Amino acid sequence: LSQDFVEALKAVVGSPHVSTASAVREQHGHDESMHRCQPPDAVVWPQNVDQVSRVASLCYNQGVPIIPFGTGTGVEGGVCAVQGGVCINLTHMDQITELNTEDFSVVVEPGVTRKALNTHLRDSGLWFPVDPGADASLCGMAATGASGTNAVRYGTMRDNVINLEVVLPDGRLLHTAGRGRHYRKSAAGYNLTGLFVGSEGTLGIITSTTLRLHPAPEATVAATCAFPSVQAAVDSTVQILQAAVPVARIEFLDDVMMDACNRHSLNCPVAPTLFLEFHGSQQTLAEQLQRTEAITQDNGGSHFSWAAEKRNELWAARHNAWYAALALSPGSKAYSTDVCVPISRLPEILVETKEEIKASKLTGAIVGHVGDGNFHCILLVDPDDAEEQRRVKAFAENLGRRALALGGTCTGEHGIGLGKRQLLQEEVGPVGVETMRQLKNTLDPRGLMNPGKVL
Ligand SMILES: Cc1cc2nc3c(=O)[nH]c(=O)nc-3n(C[C@H](O)[C@H](O)[C@H](O)COP(=O)(O)OP(=O)(O)OC[C@H]3O[C@@H](n4cnc5c(N)ncnc54)[C@H](O)[C@@H]3O)c2cc1C
Ligand SMILES: CC(C)C(=O)C(=O)O
Ligand SMILES: [Mn+2]
Repeated sequence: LSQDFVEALKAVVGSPHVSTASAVREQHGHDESMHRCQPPDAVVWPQNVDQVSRVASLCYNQGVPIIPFGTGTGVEGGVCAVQGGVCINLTHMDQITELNTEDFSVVVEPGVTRKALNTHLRDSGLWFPVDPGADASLCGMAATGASGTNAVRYGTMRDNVINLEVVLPDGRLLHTAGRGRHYRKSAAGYNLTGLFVGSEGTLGIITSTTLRLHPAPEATVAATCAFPSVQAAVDSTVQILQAAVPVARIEFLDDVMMDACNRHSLNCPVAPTLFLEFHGSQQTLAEQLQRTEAITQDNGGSHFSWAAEKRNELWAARHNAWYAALALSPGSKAYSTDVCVPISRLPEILVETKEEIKASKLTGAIVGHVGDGNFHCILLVDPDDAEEQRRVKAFAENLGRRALALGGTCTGEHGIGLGKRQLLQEEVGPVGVETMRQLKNTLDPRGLMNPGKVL
């Protein structure tokens, strides 16, 4: 970047909020994935939406790529500056506004995390349910289309994003559903909000998200259930879903994952395990518990090991499964798969994935949101063993392709980033790809909005 351009950036956001220092750029050139760090040419922290617009306009008209950056917890290299450019760290815009408890809605800026929002909402009787394991920006969660353990009951970001404020690549300000609007449903025009959820910073910069809030559950009960086999745990999961038990959380861990979590946090039996949580009244909980225990017993599940103090450490361990897996081989990095299949095909593909991990030399732990037909294989890689990273690539792709063969998707929540671009082309085919590209081209004609990602 030229010095004239850097001074132009400083004129918008202020000297302290522009950095070309190598260390600062390197810290903003990677996320939590194994994708190689690719430092931006500068990092910029805009202080308000007017500054975001003016930084975007400056970059766009100068031919400088723009990389939106939230909390950097992505796992597909979304923030990697594969063509250099300006990294826009959005987290100094950190205010919660328009809290409408009577309407179950709130507006958050990119610096607001889920933990910050729910702390703000303590004693309101309301909460925000979508719970990635990481302390992630809620606008980043909108950008990636995130879900979490609670999604099986309370929905994904796509279900819970009501409106988005977006700075388009050339600086124009769009409110996808209209400025200040919030409602339960609409047929007015084309739904622009859903286009920008899961766009990963390639269609514009999300500067606020309007979120659906939910009432806190009347009562909660959590438990773990150990099984003799992966087959038994996943069969139980499918049968719980087909019996329409409204479980709040149903999380799978294989024996490797359970052992890793034990060592990193817990003392559960080392076995394929379900972490379960139920919401309702006492009578409603007792009914759900009886029907769920009946199904798990049919498949050899243990009596439920019951679990606020215990409950929080249970889900804290689950939320840290990524780091528990990494701790199995200190110094390694990791790649997560994220396929999601029709639920009736979930037993085949998890059992097959377990057998393929056993039969390979790779270290993999299995965990995830099986209530959605979704799961993660966390594959460890030595950053210096290029042959191991080739085998982890080949394994991840082969699993992705098996998911596509079963009518599923290559990613349930993490997104495409740099890692799944070929799988996406296979998933939606030539007309799907061209349509997606035409949408990208109308919003970002010069191709400067986070280039090299998704498409
Ligand atoms: C331990 C751990 C557990 C995780 N668990 C989950 C999980 O359960 N579910 C899940 O879905 N993900 C999970 N993730 C992945 C990650 O937390 C989510 O993808 C999260 O939504 C990323 O948000 P971020 O702001 O940190 O993203 P970043 O890494 O900052 O960015 C991600 C992508 O979105 C773009 N982007 C970010 N902010 C904006 C914005 N405001 N406007 C436009 N584009 C933007 C970036 O350019 C990039 O392409 C986990 C990650 C870790 C490390
Ligand atoms: C494995 C990580 C990336 C995750 O998404 C989760 O904890 O569910
Ligand atoms: Mn997940």
